[PDB]
Amino acid sequence: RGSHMTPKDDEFYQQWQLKYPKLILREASSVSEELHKEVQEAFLTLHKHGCLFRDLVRIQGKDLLTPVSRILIGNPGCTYKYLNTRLFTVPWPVKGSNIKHTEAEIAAACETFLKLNDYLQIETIQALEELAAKEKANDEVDIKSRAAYNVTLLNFMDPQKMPLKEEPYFGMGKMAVSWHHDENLVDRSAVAVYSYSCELEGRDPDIWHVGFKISWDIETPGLAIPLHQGDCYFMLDDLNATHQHCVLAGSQPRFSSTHRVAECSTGTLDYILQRCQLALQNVCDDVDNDDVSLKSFEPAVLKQGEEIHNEVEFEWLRQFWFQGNRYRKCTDWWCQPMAQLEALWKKMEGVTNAVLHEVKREGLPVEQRNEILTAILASLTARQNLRREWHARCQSRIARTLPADQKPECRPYWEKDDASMPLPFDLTDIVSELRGQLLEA
Ligand SMILES: O=C(O)CNC(=O)c1nc(Nc2ccc([N+](=O)[O-])cc2)ccc1O
Ligand SMILES: [Zn+2]
Repeated sequence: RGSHMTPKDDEFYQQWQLKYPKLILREASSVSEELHKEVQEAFLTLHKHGCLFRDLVRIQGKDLLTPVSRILIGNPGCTYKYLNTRLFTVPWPVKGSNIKHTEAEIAAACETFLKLNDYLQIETIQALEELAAKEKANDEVDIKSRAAYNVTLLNFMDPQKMPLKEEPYFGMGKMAVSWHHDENLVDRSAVAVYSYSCELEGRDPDIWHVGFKISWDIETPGLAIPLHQGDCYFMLDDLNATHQHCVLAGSQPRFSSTHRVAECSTGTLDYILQRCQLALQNVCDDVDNDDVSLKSFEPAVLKQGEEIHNEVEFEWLRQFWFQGNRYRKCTDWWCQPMAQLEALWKKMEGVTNAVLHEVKREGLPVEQRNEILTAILASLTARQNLRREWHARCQSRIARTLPADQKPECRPYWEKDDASMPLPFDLTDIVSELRGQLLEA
């Protein structure tokens, strides 16, 4: 059968060198006590203020509430999509980007994890330099970029509060997180983790461990790495892609800060605002009224506009409001941006209404009319399916049982009897009519 290796095994060390060499462990001895206290106190400060939340993710089309409470901290305006859920950063005091902040204690913790982020980056760079030197024996711009952590994901779980899955392949026992890869990260980027634990043939069940295995491979024995207070481990160059990792629950609670280079080419506030302004170039912008007039009705421009319409609504507005008043407990940073994004979105609703108005114009030849329909039919259809999915998710039995502050909100939403909106929430009657437009031709 399957098996795993711990420092109690003679083969454990040689197995580490020959099969998991890009995995680096740094014990609490290598971390200053002054930094140790600051980070651990920051963990409990965020826990005391209730800044850690369990997420209502969707996996394989099934609504699941994660056993691990978590929070995202990182650069202002940055996001990390994980398990189809876009987490928004609680900002930390990056250089020349001073924040109005959150509550005073919460701001200290974010600065603290920024300080921890700086230290882990330095260790990662040295580790990557040593890794490259060893390979050379047997560019430097890449090493800095692959260690340039932009966000950290904090997690907390109390095993005593959760009724746990057994590890299925190597008998590693109870799991807090199943085998997986850390996704949505820059290619070959390193991951640094700070483990904060609290207080026989096989691994110790009471001690927290991180598991490791090769992808597609349960014949190679896995590694169970015990984690104590202040232990740090690093997933170097391509370990995260070639190997899977899991978390093995101990007996006591445990915090962890996992620092990542999030891939955010389409996941920043600056990126999405620029996308919104690209869509609104097709609108006469003298005044912000309800008489939306479009500069061009070219199918290519219309298709790009309605795609951006979906991106801001579903990847940003509905993602943000599905988590409810979660960040308001932590920071007010995203309040104005989400108001601005919602304002930009409402104008695009007028654009769509303008596009539908032009389609039904009397002096528009069927040649040009069908062209517009072919350009926007896919975009409007997805907007219909996704609105149904998000509306259903906000009313699922699991969702209705959440705490009031974390209750999902299907925002934006408006009843059919609402005249403040140019278009209704349900588009099926429009979609069916538009589909029949191409059928009659
Ligand atoms: O706590 C520790 O010691 C180690 N932390 C982890 O293992 C850990 N990784 C995660 N990564 C991840 C998973 C799925 C996806 N996705 O897009 O699907 C993206 C990223 C998520 C939660 C986690 O607890
Ligand atoms: Zn992970």
